[PDB]
Parts: sequence; C-alpha cells; structure tokens
Amino acid sequence: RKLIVDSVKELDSKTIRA
Amino acid sequence: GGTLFEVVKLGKSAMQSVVDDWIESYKQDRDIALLDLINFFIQCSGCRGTVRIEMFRNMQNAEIIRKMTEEFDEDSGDYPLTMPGPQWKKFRSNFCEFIGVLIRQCQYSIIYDEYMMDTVISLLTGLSDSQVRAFRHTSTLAAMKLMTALVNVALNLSIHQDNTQRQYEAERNKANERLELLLQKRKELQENQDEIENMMNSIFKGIFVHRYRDAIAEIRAICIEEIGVWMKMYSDAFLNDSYLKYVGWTLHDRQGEVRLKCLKALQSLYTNRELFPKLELFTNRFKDRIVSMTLDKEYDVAVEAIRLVTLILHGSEEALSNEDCENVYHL
Repeated sequence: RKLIVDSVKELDSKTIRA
Repeated sequence: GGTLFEVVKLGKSAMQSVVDDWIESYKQDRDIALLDLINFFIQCSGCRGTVRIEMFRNMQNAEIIRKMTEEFDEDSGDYPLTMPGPQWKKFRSNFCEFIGVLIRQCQYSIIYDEYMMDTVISLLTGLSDSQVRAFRHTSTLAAMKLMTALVNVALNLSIHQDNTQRQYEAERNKANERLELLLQKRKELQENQDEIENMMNSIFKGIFVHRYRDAIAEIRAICIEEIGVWMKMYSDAFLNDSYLKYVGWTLHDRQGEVRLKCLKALQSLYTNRELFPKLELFTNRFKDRIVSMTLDKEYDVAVEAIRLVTLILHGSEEALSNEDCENVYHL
C-alpha cells in the first residue's frame, strides 16, 4: 500500500530536548 | 458539472466566483452544499472517494475518515500539496484563497448560523488527527488559513463595535427607539465576537498545539508560519508569551526550513519597535538560542538570525545615544 501513513503523528517529548 | 476540488485545481474562474456559487447552494440546501465542502477537503488531500449523503447524516468524522482511507484509490505516496510544478503551486494558492474568500463572504450572517463552521471545524480537526499524512497535511493548512480568515473577521468586529459605540453616544447626547436599537446591536456584535473567538480557540487548542510539533517538517512549518501571521496582524490579541512560546520552543527544530519559519515570524514582529515590550520576556528567554543561530549550518537560517539579532540590538537601551536625545530636546 503506497498511501503515506505515519504511525507516530507528533514529536515525542523525549526528543523535544533540543 | 465539475466537483468543487476540480474547479479550484483548474483555476479558470476567480475563487470568489466559486465561493459565491457555493454560498448560493448553501442557501438553497445547507446539507448538499456542506457535503460538497466536506468532499472538497477530502479530495484536495488526494482522496478519490466520495462521502455519501447517508454517511454525512449518520456517521461521525471518525468513521467517515476511516472509510475514505479505504476509498483513497491512490497509485503512489503523492498528494496534491506535495506535487511538483507550478501547476499545483497555483493550486495551493487557489486552495488557500478559496478558504479565505469563503469566510470573507460568509462573515456577516452564515458564519454565525451554528452549522457551517461547526461542520467545517469538526472535519478539519478529525482530518488533522488522522495518521494519513495527506489528510493531516491538507487539513492543517486549511485550518491555518481558516484561522487567519477568522482573525480578519474579529478585526472587523472590533472596528464595528467601536463605531456602534460611537453611534450610541451620539444618540444618547440628544431613551427612545434608536437608543434601544443601538444597544441591541452592541449586544449582538459582542455575541459575534464570543463566537468567533470560540471558533479560533477550537482551531488552536484542537489542531495547532498538536500539529506544531507534528512529525513532518512542512506541517510544523505551516503552523509556525501562520502563528507569526496572527501575531503580526492582531498583536493586541496574539502577541503574548502564551503564543510566542510555540515559536520559541520550535527554534531548536532539526530542520532548517522550520527554524527559518520561526526566525521570519519573529523578524516581522521585531521590525516594529512598538512591539518590543511585548517581546521583552521572549527576548530575554531565547536570547542565547537566537545569537547561536547566527552561525547556523543552514545559510538562510543564519542570514535571518543575523538580521534578527541586528534588530534586537538596535531596539535595546544600548542603542540609545546621549547626543541624539540632547539634540531632540534642545532649547
């Protein structure tokens, strides 16, 4: 299936540590 | 006859013609026009299915979107908002102009009928929650342009509120019939403001605060670019810390296209020294990040950061010269 589907939709808080 | 999506893509007639033609069908049959507008956002995302009138009357936005992913009928990952070429670039422009003109034409009656806006915002919110990037990308852009259009409606209301207040005082300086009429119109315009802000609140808390931290770079860039528009166009309502915090938190984005949207959103604010008091806490908090972006590995990001730091320095107390203030206040 070629329809783009994102499992996780948002940036998690464990990677907003930038 | 052509569908609402296919008319905007072709871009033959003016977007106002399409908007006015839709409004006429809304006054003839609200459900038929809303079903066309619902399918407009579905098909603008690349989906080729069609929401049946029976689904619109018996299903929630949750199940409807689940059915439309089944009927997407695609042949690749592409969807209109990621298609290359100037043709789909004019589509994106026409798609955004349609959303703005739609609310502009509806801003004096239809927008307040508790049916159209509730139907549109509920659909865009559900689409902004779908894992399908085509639905989530297309509706987020549509919600951002919808919010800007609603901000313009709120600015017109305030202008109208002040003039209705001026008319009330002019009549009071002479109760009678006109005095009662002007009071009810003031009460009416205040209720309009509470509805428009309720809609803007639904879009911000329901879509923005989730999509500004979306996993896809351009979805974050779409949100950051539009919140800078709101703060520039309605600074009395949107230029404060509770809104700036989203731009400041996004300054550390891994993608240069998103960091550039943050800096360009701040730049249009900092070019107005009358907004520096509203930005003082933000400046103190994100001072170190902004100066660090002056040597960003992305050239466009660094150039805009240098441009931004230059405005901050020019509007500070250090840029105030003694001999100039002595020059203005002499004799």
